[PDB]
Amino acid sequence: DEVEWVVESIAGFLRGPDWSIPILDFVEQKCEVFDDEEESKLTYTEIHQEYKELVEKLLESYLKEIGINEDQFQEACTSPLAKTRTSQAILQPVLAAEDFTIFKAMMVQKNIEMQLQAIRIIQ
Amino acid sequence: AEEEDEVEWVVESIAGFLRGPDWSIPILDFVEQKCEVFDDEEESKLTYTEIHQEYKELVEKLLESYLKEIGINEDQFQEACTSPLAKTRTSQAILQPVLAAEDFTIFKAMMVQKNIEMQLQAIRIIQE
Amino acid sequence: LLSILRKLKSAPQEVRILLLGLDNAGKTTLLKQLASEDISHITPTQGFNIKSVQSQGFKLNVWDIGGQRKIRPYWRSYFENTDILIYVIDSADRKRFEETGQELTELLEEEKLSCVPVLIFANKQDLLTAAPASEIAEGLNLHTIRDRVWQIQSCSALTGEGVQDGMNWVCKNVNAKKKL
Amino acid sequence: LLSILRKLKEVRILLLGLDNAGKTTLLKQLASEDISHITPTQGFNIKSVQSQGFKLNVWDIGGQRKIRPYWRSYFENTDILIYVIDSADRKRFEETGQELTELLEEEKLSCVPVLIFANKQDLLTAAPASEIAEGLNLHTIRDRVWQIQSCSALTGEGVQDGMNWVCKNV
Ligand SMILES: Nc1nc2c(ncn2[C@@H]2O[C@H](COP(=O)(O)OP(=O)(O)NP(=O)(O)O)[C@@H](O)[C@H]2O)c(=O)[nH]1
Ligand SMILES: Nc1nc2c(ncn2[C@@H]2O[C@H](COP(=O)(O)OP(=O)(O)NP(=O)(O)O)[C@@H](O)[C@H]2O)c(=O)[nH]1
Ligand SMILES: [Mg+2]
Ligand SMILES: [Mg+2]
Repeated sequence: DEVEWVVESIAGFLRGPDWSIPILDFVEQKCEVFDDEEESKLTYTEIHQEYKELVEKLLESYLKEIGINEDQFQEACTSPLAKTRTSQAILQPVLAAEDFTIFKAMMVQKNIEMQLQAIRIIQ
Repeated sequence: AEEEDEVEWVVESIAGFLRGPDWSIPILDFVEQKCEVFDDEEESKLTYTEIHQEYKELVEKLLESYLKEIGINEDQFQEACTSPLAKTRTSQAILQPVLAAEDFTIFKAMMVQKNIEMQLQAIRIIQE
Repeated sequence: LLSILRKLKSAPQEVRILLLGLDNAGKTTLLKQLASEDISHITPTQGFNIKSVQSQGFKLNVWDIGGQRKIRPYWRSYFENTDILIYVIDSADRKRFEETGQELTELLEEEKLSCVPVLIFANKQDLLTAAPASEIAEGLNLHTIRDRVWQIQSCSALTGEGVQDGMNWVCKNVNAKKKL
Repeated sequence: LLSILRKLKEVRILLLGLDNAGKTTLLKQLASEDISHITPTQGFNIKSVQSQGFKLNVWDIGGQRKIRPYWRSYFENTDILIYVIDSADRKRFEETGQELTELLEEEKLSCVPVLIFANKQDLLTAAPASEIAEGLNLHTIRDRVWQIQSCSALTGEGVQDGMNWVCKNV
């Protein structure tokens, strides 16, 4: 079954640095404007659109580099193996591309963390 | 209606504490120091439970120190945590390490996520 | 490709609702009511709020966008992937009926919102001055709406009256857009 | 106080039994997940299942002897006990009976309802549902509601049967 390999290929990508480092760099660079408040700012949506383009470029490059066509990708993402071979932690920046609520939580949390670390350093 | 109002103040006070450095930095230290053993896998190790017990003790300690210094008794603290305001005056991000004290599933997720992040930084550093 | 990614979701059960209308119509108050949350410190919305509500088998993700004129050019950033439109009117504010009718008309002509079901909440019916839903619907020529299902529902976001009646209609039409 | 914190937030189910009893297999059945890649549990699994309008938080702890002294660490806040026996492995009936006895005298498990799964009934080596009951002296228990349910985690037989008992007793 070729779908099982594609699922694991995708999971390996999402665990790897080709994906994880550009994602980390975007989140660290852009999260400072994400206040931990219920109401969201109009700028959050523009930044989310930038995040989408990044995620799409990253996935598109990977698929073409490895030799996986879009429908194989859809088949694998639709398989129940996708959810069992990939953890929720690894899926989170993926799901953030589609789900703004997941995106905002990710940015808010990193913003809280970076501020905490700044405090600890001068303390 | 007045001790209703006072309970609202206690809710706000707790939220303030949970955003502040006296709570947040020891929580941050603990998470960063103890996460290395937390693998991103479905099966949990016995050592996760032991580490959770340590986390529970830290959380209890931080909260008791806060309640004592500010002067808030446990009944009041209980009233504030039961209030619906507790969920809406404190963000999900701020509440997470608190809920992690009783909920191991949240705790593991917190620890697993931090380990992933630290392993990633260790890998990037490896050669620039 | 980005739409394929939603299949990675637990139960892709999820409904995206866009909540629009003029400033002061009652959108944020309605949202907080839907979420069973305190409404005591609501202020004019400078950006947007999102609240997720579990109701009758669906996770309804309700997007509450600020209605001040300066924010309306941003409304269109929220059109894509809308399953349901909820449009809120201050029934007591008759001086603004023309302005709100023009916003609704533009929304109903918008390509990115084509075939989307629309619920019109005639809000603030707790006020004695509130115009009846019947009068509002007549004023907005709602009967002329084509190429989508629609509903108008009298409510008060402040008391909660009529809100669940509107949301029951929403839940029956979660798929009206796709089946169309 | 930690117990006060839980009001800022539900049934906890403890799944014990000897190694190779089929505990994890049963759990993945309960969670409707693939079975084919189950290995001996060196620690523990948790999975939450939605049934009967309940949230079932099921803790599957490894049953190897080296893990059993850790069992005590999962006793707190238990609502239901599910005990699994390999019904084909008669030579371990004494061993599993002694663990079950120690469990049933445990303070932290004072009055918890217990379901006993007579697992692996698909195989006809398996002893009748309750050739096993006694030999285990289950009719002698006295401060606790209990049950024994013949079942089969491979294929699914009787699992739902027992799961219905588990939760009329919540
Ligand atoms: N009498 C009455 N007042 C209401 C009702 N709904 C909202 N209001 C009041 O009308 C005002 C506007 O409410 P709000 O929810 O902020 O409106 P909004 O549509 O979100 N405004 P904006 O788009 O600028 O953020 C508030 O004073 C609110 O309490 C209602 O059903 N009845
Ligand atoms: N015939 C049969 N085999 C079963 C049944 N349940 C499990 N098995 C098999 O017995 C073995 C052990 O199952 P497992 O669920 O791992 O047992 P466990 O109780 O979790 N073991 P441990 O506690 O060491 O992790 C596996 O090879 C499994 O396929 C059953 O009902 N019938
Ligand atoms: Mg508003
Ligand atoms: Mg096992």
